[PDB]
Amino acid sequence: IRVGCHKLINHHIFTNLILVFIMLSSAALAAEDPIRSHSFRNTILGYFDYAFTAIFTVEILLKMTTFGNYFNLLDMLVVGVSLVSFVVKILRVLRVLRPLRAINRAKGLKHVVQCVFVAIRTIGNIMIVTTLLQFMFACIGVQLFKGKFYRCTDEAKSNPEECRGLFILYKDGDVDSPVVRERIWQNSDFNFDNVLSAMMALFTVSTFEGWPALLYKAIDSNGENIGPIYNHRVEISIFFIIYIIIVAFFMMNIFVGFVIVTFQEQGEKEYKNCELDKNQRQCVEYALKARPLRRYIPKNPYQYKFWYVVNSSPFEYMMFVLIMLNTLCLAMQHYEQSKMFNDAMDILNMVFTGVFTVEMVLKVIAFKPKGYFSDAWNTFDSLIVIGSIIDVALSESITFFRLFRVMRLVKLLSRGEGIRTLLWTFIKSFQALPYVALLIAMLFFIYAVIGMQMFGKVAMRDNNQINRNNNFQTFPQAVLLLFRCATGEAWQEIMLACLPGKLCDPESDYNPGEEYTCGSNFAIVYFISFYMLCAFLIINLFVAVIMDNFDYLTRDWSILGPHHLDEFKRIWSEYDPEAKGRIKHLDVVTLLRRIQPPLGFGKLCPHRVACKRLVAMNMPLNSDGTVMFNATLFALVRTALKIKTEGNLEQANEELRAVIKKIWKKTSMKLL
Amino acid sequence: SIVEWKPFDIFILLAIFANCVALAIYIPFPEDDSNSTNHNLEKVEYAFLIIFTVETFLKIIYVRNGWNLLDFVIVIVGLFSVILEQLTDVKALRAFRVLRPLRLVSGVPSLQVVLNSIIKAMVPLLHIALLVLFVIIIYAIIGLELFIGKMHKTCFFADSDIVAEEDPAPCAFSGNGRQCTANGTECRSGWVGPNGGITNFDNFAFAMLTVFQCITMEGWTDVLYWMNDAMGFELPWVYFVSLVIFGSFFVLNLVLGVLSGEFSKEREKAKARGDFQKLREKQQLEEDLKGYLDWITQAEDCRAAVKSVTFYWLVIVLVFLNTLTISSEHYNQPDWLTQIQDIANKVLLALFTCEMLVKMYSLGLQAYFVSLFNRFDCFVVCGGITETILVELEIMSPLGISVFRCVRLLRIFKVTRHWTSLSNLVASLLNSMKSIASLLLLLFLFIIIFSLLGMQLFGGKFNFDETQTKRSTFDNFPQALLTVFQILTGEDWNAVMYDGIMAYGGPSSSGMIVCIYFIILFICGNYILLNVFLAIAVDNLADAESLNTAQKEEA
Ligand SMILES: CCCCc1oc2ccccc2c1C(=O)c1cc(I)c(OCCN(CC)CC)c(I)c1
Ligand SMILES: [Ca+2]
Repeated sequence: IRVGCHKLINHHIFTNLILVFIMLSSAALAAEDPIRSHSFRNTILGYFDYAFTAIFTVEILLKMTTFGNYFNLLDMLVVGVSLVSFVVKILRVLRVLRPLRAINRAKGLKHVVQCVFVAIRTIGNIMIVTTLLQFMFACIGVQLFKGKFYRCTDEAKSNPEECRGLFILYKDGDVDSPVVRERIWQNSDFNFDNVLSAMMALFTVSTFEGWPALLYKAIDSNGENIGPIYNHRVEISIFFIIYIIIVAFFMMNIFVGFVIVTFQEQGEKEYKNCELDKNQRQCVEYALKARPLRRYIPKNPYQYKFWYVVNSSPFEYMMFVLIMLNTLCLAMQHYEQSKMFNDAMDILNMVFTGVFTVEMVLKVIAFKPKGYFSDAWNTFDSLIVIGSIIDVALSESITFFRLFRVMRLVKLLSRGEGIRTLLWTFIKSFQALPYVALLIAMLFFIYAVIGMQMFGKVAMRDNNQINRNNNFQTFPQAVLLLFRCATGEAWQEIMLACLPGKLCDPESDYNPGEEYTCGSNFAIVYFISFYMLCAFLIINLFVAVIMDNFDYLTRDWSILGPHHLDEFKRIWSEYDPEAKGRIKHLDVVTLLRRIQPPLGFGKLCPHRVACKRLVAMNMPLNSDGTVMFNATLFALVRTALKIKTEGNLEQANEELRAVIKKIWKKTSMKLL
Repeated sequence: SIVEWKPFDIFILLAIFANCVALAIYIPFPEDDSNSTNHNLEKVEYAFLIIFTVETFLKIIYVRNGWNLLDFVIVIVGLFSVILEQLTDVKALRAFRVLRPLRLVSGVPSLQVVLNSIIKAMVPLLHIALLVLFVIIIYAIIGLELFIGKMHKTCFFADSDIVAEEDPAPCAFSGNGRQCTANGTECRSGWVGPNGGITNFDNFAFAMLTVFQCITMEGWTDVLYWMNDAMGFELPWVYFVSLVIFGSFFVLNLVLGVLSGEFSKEREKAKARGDFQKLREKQQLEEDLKGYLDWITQAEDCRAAVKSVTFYWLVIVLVFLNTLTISSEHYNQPDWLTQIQDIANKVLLALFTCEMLVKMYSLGLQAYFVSLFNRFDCFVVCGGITETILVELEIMSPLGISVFRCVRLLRIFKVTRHWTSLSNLVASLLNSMKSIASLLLLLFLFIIIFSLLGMQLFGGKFNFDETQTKRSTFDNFPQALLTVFQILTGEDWNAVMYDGIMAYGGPSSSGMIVCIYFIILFICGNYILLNVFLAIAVDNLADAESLNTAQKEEA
């Protein structure tokens, strides 16, 4: 019946089961062998492919049965093409559409895909202008260097009429080592023979890859069908300089700038400023929703004095100096050092290891092991020293803790206030947007699978771009190659190496006689499209991360900042080993006195300003020693800014209930 | 001092420019060679130094201003160099005269203020610079611990000191990496290194330099592959891929995020004064003029057909035909294709001339030159008719044929002018031309200064290889300028750095201290490049959207 399988479909676990199945099927797709069609692994994965198709066909029928848009068409398209299986190369390439249907199964993935499409749509005015200008520059380059990039194999024949036969080549320029070679009237790989070639060459130039080679090839461009001349027309470099400045420096930075502007405008699509402004939406919220910090002042003065010795600025400075010396000694190791130098460095390593293993126990004794894990940075030193005391024994696997002991530098040197906060907020932004990274990973996966299917059979030669370290033979190697292209190292050289006329590795299955078949004309489209898509997605991720922290990037510390709130919390915890929620009022005088003038009171004596303002400003009518953490902060932030007269205090609470987020039944006391 | 107000500053500026051009026309020859032009330029420099010391002595009758301190320093340095040469390393101190173009900004408050703004913009980036330095130090230390003394085993020959590869790569340090495959080759220790010893992890300086190079995205895969040859495939990829992601991609986002925030922080500061209001006020009267000009004249002073949509589509098909005619040329094209190209050129020139003449007799001559579109079309058509008459006249014009095609290629503007949606950006960038010129001139001055410094340092010293000729050199001014531009683009800057290091003695000796020339030229060059081409794209582009929103309010 129609309503029978509806409950099964809408279950809280069926969707996750099908998502796990599609993810693991994609993983199975990413584990085949491009080289050998007949292999043990391929057959094993071949049996698996039958299982998912049976499951996915079952899913389609039941889903259709209860439902009897274009997302469902894609779901059937992926399963449909598989059933035709079981030219075949085109179908095998097309079966890469398996993880593309996971977009509909996740709300976040669908949302980020729609956001990417919307960003693409608004951009198109800039793309059209850039494409038109690049086409005009290609036409000018065609008019300039039409056929002038030809050259002979030996730099002695200047026309094809005499660039024929054999010639003697001198290896490495030595006259005593000659070798006979054939001379061929060759053409440049990136020329300006026609409009399309000019467009491709100018694209490779605009990617800032191999552009000096093209520049110095065009400088030597002499005539229509003659060889190059050394520094013939250096003045022709103006064409390349102007093209680069106009397109890559100017119209590609307008691209990113307009993306940033659009994201900023999208970030201002809501109007919650009924009376307040943005500056009040980042500090009043913190004051309303907060939590007291813990200091853990100990007892048992026999331990308290030891803790005070441990918890002091000179001790921290001494540890800083000791770690700086340790790293300075770590950096002095060089190649083929003297025996005395190595022995002295080893001895100093033992000395520093002993110092650190003493200091851990010294901190634990005065800090107790239970509270050791409370602080994030305290646990960092906890797990390093045992590694130090292990390698001192294994010295006379080994390099693990040898490498891991360097982390102390960043651990004890990130204790700043502008770099630590920057790193933390950017990591928080990265965690807040884990779906653009998923989009990038999906693009990398799809293109790596396509490259494995297409260029996987190209033989690896030590004198080419497709070598033992750069190839499409395995998925990790394909991903590494795509990462190399994304960084833009030699992607045009790889494209040239993936051209149709390439040798095939012996382990592949091909008919005897046709050794040079692997490689396709699809390489140009593959590499250009991958570069464009990867660049677009990378700048999309960058601008998303940037827009996620726009409040910090435009903090304007000259008026206010969360560091004031952090200092207030630290002062609150100074007399409070634990939160405890509420405190007395006798120490509130010192608490107010221990604030900076921008947040607390001016440098003048509190006998005039603070004393009068304490009674003048509205305070909860509690006992003489019962004041809570959620009231004094709001009172102080109201004193510093957003001051309202008595009687009309409920206006602020009405605005809070109308603008600020859910009160969670906590502002009842804050109203008074 | 009474008369020195207008002419003294102008004369000093002219003297600075003349000194700059005299430095530009100097040719550094290798191995103490020279010619007559250098001999004359020596006396020219003598006269310029005399003028400069006279001005320095006169200006006292001073030190508080930094620019005057710089002028005094360079003047006394020139005096020191001249005295040493006359009474005598000798020409090594000659590199301090490259600061003469630098003081030109003092005389140019515009350039100066721009320079002050750019310098003050660097304060928020110091924390990012410190983070980059710490990451570089940590990665260099890790490389010292891991990859120390491993790039020293290349495929050699049987009982000989000859490398068996034209492009050698390291062997396996402990039988895990790459092994010789040739029948009569074995590999042992004693090798120099991959890049002549420059790129390796067997010293703190070497490790720091190669880590910085890998962070700059240039040539990191070469180091990764050399590691893959030395050791296995599993350890090195973790070190370098993570370094690439954290070293630059994370840092590039952090650098852009701060500057984009800082630039947007200037937008909120400049909005209080009302700079955007002036642009809106100037723009809001432009549409009020077009509707009040045609109507105020057409009542008394035929034209319906020319403004019809049929005429628009006809001119569009004509420009499409012209574009197809231009973009159909290729190497070894058929002769009949050439014949069709000339026939189409003549026919379309005649048709466009007839269309222009028809428009001139039904729209008005005065209304044309008011708009920038009509005058450009007049220039294009005059250039085209001149091209045709010159081609078919008694003048061959061999080189001018290609130039004139680019003149007639610009007809696509006639159909891109009807956008009206992207024109906000065009108007804003055309109205900010003074600022655009100021930043472009500052960038050009930076490039010129560093080109002259590179000419002084590596001029003629790239003749050490003896087996090949190098194209990215500092031989003359155009070549040094091209090399500086290429380094600014960031492509193959490490190759130029390697050449400069090998020109001063290679990895051994104190010849590696010169590598800080390329580090400064890259870091301090990309920083300005990222402030000049991003300010235009953030200031005049944010205003365009604000202008669009304001225009939408009235629409
Ligand atoms: C989502 C698929 C479309 C992406 C895309 O289409 C374009 C059309 C015209 C011009 C640019 C693009 C474009 C880009 O996203 C793009 C292209 C390039 I090339 C590019 O520059 C890459 C290298 N860069 C520094 C080395 C040179 C400026 C950047 I950033 C973004
Ligand atoms: Ca590069």
